[PDB]
Amino acid sequence: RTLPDLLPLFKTFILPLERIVEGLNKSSICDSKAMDSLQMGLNALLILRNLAQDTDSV
Amino acid sequence: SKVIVPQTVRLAEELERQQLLEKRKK
Repeated sequence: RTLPDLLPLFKTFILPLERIVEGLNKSSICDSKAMDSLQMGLNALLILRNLAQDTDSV
Repeated sequence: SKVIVPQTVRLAEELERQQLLEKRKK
């Protein structure tokens, strides 16, 4: 709340995670850029959850 | 660490229980 336009960045890091997870039923993390995008998505998701533990953020 | 009992959840629980108790009083 105090910092608006913070959630859009996390969404930009989180939606490619949706695409990856859809593509996760086979070996598809061959490259290091794929691994980096996946890890960035996981970190943004954990940040979102930790913030959602509060009333204004949720 | 997870917050087991949020404020809004507790408030809504109390409100609903009081509403149903008042309905039973009728």
